[PDB]
Amino acid sequence: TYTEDFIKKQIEEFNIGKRHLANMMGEDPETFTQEDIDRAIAYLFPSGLFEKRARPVMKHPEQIFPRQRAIQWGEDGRPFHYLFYTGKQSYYSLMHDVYGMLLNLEKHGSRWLIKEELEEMLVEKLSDLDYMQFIRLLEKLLTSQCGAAEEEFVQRFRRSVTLESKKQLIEPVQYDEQGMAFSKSEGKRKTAKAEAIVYKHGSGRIKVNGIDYQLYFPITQDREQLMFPFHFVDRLGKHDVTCTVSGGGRSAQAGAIRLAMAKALCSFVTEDEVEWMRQAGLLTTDPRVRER
Amino acid sequence: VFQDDPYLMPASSLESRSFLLAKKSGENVAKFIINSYPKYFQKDIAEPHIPCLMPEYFEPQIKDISEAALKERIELRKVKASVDMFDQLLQAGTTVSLETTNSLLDLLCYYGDQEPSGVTWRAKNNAERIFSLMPEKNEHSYCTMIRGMVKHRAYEQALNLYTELLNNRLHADVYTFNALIEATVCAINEKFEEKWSKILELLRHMVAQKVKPNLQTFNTILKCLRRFHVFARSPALQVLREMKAIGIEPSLATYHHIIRLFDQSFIIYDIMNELMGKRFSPKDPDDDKFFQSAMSICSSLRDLELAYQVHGLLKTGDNWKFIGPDQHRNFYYSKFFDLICLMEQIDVTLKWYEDLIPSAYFPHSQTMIHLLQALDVANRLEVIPKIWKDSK
Amino acid sequence: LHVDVPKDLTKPVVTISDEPDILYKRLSVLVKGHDKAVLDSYEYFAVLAAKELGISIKVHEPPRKIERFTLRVQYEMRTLYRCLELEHLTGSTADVYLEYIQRNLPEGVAMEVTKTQLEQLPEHIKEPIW
Amino acid sequence: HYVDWRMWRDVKRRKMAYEYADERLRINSLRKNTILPKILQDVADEEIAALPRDSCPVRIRNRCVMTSRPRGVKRRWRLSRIVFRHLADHGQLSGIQRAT
Amino acid sequence: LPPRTEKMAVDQDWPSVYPVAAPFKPSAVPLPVRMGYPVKKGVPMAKEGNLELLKIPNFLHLTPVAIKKHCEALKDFCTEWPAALDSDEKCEKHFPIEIDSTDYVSSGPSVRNPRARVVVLRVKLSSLNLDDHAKKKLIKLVGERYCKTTDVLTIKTDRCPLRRQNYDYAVYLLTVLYHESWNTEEWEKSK
Amino acid sequence: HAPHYIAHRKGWLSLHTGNLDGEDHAAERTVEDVFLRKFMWGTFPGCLADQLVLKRRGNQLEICAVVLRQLSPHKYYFLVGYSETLLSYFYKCPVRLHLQTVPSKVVYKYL
RNA sequence: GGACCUGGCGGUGCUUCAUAUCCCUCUAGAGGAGCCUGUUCUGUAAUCGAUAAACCCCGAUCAACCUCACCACCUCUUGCUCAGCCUAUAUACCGCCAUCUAACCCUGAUGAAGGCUACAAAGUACGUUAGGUCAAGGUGUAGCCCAUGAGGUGGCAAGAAAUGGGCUACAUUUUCUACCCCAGAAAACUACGAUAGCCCUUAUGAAACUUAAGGGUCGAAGGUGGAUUUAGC
Repeated sequence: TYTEDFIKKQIEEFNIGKRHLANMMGEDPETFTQEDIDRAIAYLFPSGLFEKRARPVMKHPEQIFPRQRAIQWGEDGRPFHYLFYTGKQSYYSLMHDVYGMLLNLEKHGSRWLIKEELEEMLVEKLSDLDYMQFIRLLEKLLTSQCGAAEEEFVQRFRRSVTLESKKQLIEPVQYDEQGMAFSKSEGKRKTAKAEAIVYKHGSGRIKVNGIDYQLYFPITQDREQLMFPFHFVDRLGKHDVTCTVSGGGRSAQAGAIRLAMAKALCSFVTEDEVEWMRQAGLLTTDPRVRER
Repeated sequence: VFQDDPYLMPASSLESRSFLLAKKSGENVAKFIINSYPKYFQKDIAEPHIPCLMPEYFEPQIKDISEAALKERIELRKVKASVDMFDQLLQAGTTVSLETTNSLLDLLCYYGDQEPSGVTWRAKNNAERIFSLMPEKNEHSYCTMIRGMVKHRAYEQALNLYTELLNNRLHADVYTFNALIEATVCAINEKFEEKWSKILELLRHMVAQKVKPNLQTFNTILKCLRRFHVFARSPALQVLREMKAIGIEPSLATYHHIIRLFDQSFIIYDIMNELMGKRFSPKDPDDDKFFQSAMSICSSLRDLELAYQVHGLLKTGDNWKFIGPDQHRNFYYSKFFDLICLMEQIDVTLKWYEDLIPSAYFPHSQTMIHLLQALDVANRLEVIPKIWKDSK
Repeated sequence: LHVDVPKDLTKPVVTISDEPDILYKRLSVLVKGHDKAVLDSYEYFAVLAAKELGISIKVHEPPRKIERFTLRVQYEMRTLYRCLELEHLTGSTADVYLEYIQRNLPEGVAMEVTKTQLEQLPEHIKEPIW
Repeated sequence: HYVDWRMWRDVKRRKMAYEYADERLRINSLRKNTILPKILQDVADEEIAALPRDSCPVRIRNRCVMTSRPRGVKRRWRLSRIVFRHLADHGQLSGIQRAT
Repeated sequence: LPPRTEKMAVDQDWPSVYPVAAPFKPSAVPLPVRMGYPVKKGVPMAKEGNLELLKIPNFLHLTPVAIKKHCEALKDFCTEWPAALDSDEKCEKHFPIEIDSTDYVSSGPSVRNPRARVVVLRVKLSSLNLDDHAKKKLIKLVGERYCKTTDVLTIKTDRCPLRRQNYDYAVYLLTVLYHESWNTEEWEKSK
Repeated sequence: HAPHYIAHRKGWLSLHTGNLDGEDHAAERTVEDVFLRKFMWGTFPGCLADQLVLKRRGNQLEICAVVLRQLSPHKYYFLVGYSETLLSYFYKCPVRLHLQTVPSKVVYKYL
C-alpha cells in the first residue's frame, strides 16, 4: 500500500528528476513539459519493444500510481454535498440538474457515453438500470427544443465514432501545362498497384502503360472492369484516362485500375454520385489477400 | 579505477588501497595461470594480431652448450643459469665473446647474484669471479662493476676499482662518475670539506677524460649534498647556477632536492617564479617527489598564494602525472586542503571541499577536525550536520 | 568542478601536410539493427554531429528484412536499416566524422560505409599512343 | 575431451581433409580436363584412390558442436534444433525472436 | 552506502558524469525512470536492480550538450570542400572518374571482411578522348560493363586480395582498354 | 515472462551484429556467449542475482552482471580482476565487467 | 402425539424454446490401376526403439563411403579424456506427457428461518499405473572393463501379401507448336498417359546401373473407381 508520505516523496523526486533531465538535454527547466520528458526519455533510453508499456517511462507520480478516495466531510462532520446521504451524490446531482433543465424547457457520427466511463466521470459505481435511466433522460432532453447551453451539456456525455464513412475524400483538381484540368488517384488490389490520371474532358481514350486498353487487356472481363466506374455514373466517352499499373496479374491489375479510376473520377461528379459510387463498392479497397 | 556501485565504492583511504591491491592480486593470479599453461591461450582469433594478449615464454629454448644459449639466458635475466652455463662453456673450452661476458657482467652487477623479485655486495661474489677470469677487461667492464658495487653499497671497493681503472689507463663514463660521487659521499668518517673537495676532484677528472655531464650527475650531487644540512646551501645553489650555465636544464628532481635541502626558506618563491607556466617530461626518477615537497613548504610557511601557484603549476597541461603514488597524493592533498581550511574564506573552503573530496582523495580525520575548526572560526555552524554525515 | 579546474589543456597535434586531400562526392552510411528505437537515436546523434561539423546530410529508411524459419516452432530475425547520405566532404572531414560515429556505434548495430572518391584521368589516358 | 567418439572421428577427418586438400585438388585437377592424354588421367585416378580414405571431403558430417547430433543442425549456428531452441527461448541468441 | 545521485546538483555538467559509453548505472543516473510491463494493479519496476534498463544501449554519453561540445572540439581536424565545386555538374567535369569502395564495421575479435576488397571505377565515355571508331571499339570490348542510357563504363575489380591492388588493376584495365580502342588491327577491316 | 515475449516485453541478454542480415561469425559469437555464461556462473557462485548481459561494441566485450551484496567487496575486486585478465587473454579482446549489486533477488511476482 | 421450517431428491417425466459441437441435409473432390515412401509380417548373418489402447512421409529440413548405434571375419588394448561403454535401470528417483478414479445490517414477538419489485417495497459489502520417453529434459545406481570397449575391410536380400501417405494417369474444359489468351495442326489405338522397365550422355564425388537431370528406346496397365473417405466456413 502507498501511504501519502510515499507519494509526496515520489513527487519531490520527480520534480528534481525533471530538472536533471532538462539540464541533460540542454532545455530550460522552467518550460520543460511532459512531451519533452517523453521525447528525452525515448532518445536517452532507446527501446523498440512492441509493447508501449514495457518501454522506459518517466511520468508524474500522480499519473503512474493509482488514486484513492476523496474526503466527503470536514472536521465538523457535515457532508459537503446536499445529496450526500443518498450515497450516490454525483449521480443524483446529475439527474437533478437534467430534470431542472427539462423543467425549464417545458416552461419554454457520435456515440452515447458508455457505463464505465460515466462511472469514471462521476467517480461513483452505478448499476445498469440507473445508467439506462440517465440515458433515457438525456434522450428526452435531446428530443426537446434544446438550446445552446443544453446542447453543450449533452455534448459533455457523447464521444465520437466518426461520420466520415458517409464521405469519401475528393481529390483536388490539378491543371496540366496545356491548361487541361485533371485529377490523380491511386489504388491497390492484391499485389497490383495502379495510379490513374483522369482528364475532365476526353473521348473515352484509356491508356494503360502507354498502350490502348483493349491491347493491354485482351480478356473481355478486364474491359468490363474498366468500364464499370464510368458506366455507373453514365459518363462513358466523356473522359480520357492515363493510368500506370504494376505488379499482380491480369485481374489484380484490372481491379487496381478500376479503383484508381473511381477515386480519380470522384472529383468530377456530384457528391450524391460520390455516395452512390461508395455504396456500389467502387471506392473501397478490397482487402482480401492470400493467407499464409 | 573503482566501480560506481555503492557497495563496492571504497569509503576510506585504507579501503581504497585494499581494493586496488586485491584487484592487482587477481590480475597477477590470472597472469600466473596464463603463463603456466600457454597451451590453452595459444589459439589466436584476433585480426589484427594482438601481441600483448599472448602468453609470455620465460623458459630457455636452446638446450645445447653454446654461446647463443648463454645470450638467451642473459636476455631472460636468468642469473643462475647464465653463471652455470658460463662455467660450462669454460669447461667445454669454448672461448666467450667479450660483448657476451660484458652482458653477463651487466646482469650480475645489476642483480647482485640474486634472481629477480638491499642486497649488500658480498665479497668474492660471482661478478668478481667472472671479472677476474676475464682475459681482456675493457672500459665497459670496469664501469659496470664500479656502478654495481655503488648500487649495492660497496663504496670502498668501488673507489678502489676506479683507481685500478685509472692505473689501467682506461676511461670512465658519465654514469660511472655519478656512482663515484655517490660512493665518495657515502664513505664514512669524512668531514664536509674533505668530501666536497673530493667531489670537485672527481669533476676535475671528468674534465680530464673529456666526459660531459648530464642531468643525473647534478641531481646525484644535490641528492648526496642534502645529507649535510646548513653547510650545503651555498654549494647547492652554486651547483644549480653551474647546471643552468652549462645548458643542462633543471628537472623537478633538482628543485625537489634543493627544496628539501633548504627545508630543515624563501627560495621556493623564485623556484616557483621560474617554473610558472612550464610543461615537464620525466627526466629523473625523483621528479615525482617535487610537488609533495613543494606543498610541504607551503604548509610550514602558511603561504596560501604559494599553494595556489603550486596547484596551478600542477594543473597546467599534463603536470598532474607527477603527483606520484597514492601515499604522496594523499600527503599533498591533505596539506593543501588543511591550508585552504586554515587561511581561506569559508565558502571557498566549502567549494574546495566538494571539488576535492572524494573525487581527488579520501580525507583523514585531522582534515575533518581542521574543517570543523574553520567553520567554527567563520561562525557558519549550520554546516556541522553535513560535515558529520560526510565523515560518517 | 567549481574551483579546481585544469589551467591549460594539451590539445592534440593536427599537422597540415603538403599532400592533396581526397575528395568524396558522396558517402553513404548504412546502419543495420534489430531495434528501430536505437536506429532512431543514432540517426538523431549522427545528424546533429553532421550539422555541427558543417557536413551536408540527408537521411532515409531502406525497407526492412525479415528472415523466417522453422525448427512447429517458427523463429524470425528482423533487420532494419537507416541510410545517412553525406555529400561534398573532403578526406579529413570524412575521417574525423567517421571515427566519431563509429566509436559511438551502439551494440547490436552494424555499419556499411560506401565512399565515392573523385579522381582525375591518368596522364596515360589523356591522348593516344603513337 | 570432445562430446563423444563420433565427434572425435569427425574431428580426425577434418584434420586430414585440411592437410591433403592441396594435393587432392591438384591431382583432381589433372583428371577433370579433356586436354591431357588419357594415359595421365588414368594414373591420377590411381593416385587419388591411394590417398587415405578419411582425407576425402565427402566423409565429413556437420554434427552439432555441443551435442554431436548428426541431424537437425542449422549450419549458420552449428547447433542442433534442441540446443538452438533452448538458447533462443531464453533470449540468449541476439536478434532471434519467435515469429507472430 | 547511499547513491551518489543524491549529491548531483541540478545545473551540473552532465557530460562529465558519462564521458564515454557505459552501461546504465542506477546510482549514477539521477532520473526516476521506470521500465517493465506492470503487474495487475502494479507499477513499472524501479531502476535499482532493473535488468531491462541494463539491456538498453543507452545514449547518456551523447546528449545534445555533449554532442555540441564534442563537435566543437573536432572542428580542428576538418578541411574545407573546395568552393569551385558547387554541384555535380562541375564535380563530373573537373573529376571525371569515380571510385566506389566500401568498409564494414561489425563487432567481434576479428576485423577482416572479404567484401571490403571490391573496388568500382565509373567513367563517362564522353569525358574520354575517343573518336568514333575508338568509342565503337571500346563499347564492343567492354560489352555489358557499358550502359548506353547513362554513357557510363563501370569496371568492378575484385580479383586481388587487397583494395589498393584492385584499384590499381581497375586503373590498368581502363588504360589498356583505351589504348587498344585507339589501335586498328588487320582484322578490323573485315567488319 | 515466457519465450514468446522476447521482443515484446523482454529484450535480448546478448547483443552483437552476428545475426543481422549479411553479417558473419554468428556461431563463433554464440559459442563465446555459452562459455562466458558458464565461466561467470562458476566464477561467481551464488553471487549473480540475475542473468548476465553480454554487450559487444567493435572489439570490446562488456559483461554487465547483477550480483548480490553477500560476498565481501575485496573478493569481488579480486574476481573481477582475475576474470578480466583471463577472458581477455582467452578471447584476445579487451573484456570488461560491470558488476551491479542488489540487496536480494529482485522479485517481480510469485509464479 | 399436534403444528411448523429447511430441504435434498444422490429422481422422474413432459412443454416450449436460446439449442452452439455431434447429428441430418447441402457443395467439391479423391477412392478402382502403375510407381515410390514408411511400416507389418515373412526371409535373411543382418540396426533400433513405439511396453494395453488412441499419434509411421516418426526420430530424418534426407541412408553409395561416412552417416551407422546392425552382421562376417580380421586386428588394438590402461586406451581422445585417464579411460571408455547408442550396455541395463525412469521395472531407481526428477522432468515431462498419457490411462483410470468473510463481515455488517434488517425481518419473523429476538423459533427452526428469511432478506426481491427500477414509476423499486432491506439489503450493503491430488492419487494411480510391472505406462511411454535417457535424440540427457536431468541425477544416481548396476554390470562389461586384453571387451557389453576400440579400429579395419566387406555385407544388410526382397517375394507373399496388409495397410497408410504421396505422385502420376485413365483425356477433348484434352495434347503439340507460336503466343501468353482473336492462331494452326493432332486426335482414341502408330489417340492420351507411366516420376513403369531397358540403354546412352551430363552434374557431384575417390568411388553413380546403384543419387539426380536430360536424351533415346518403350507407348504397359489405365478406360473413370460401389460400400467408403477428404475438405467446406
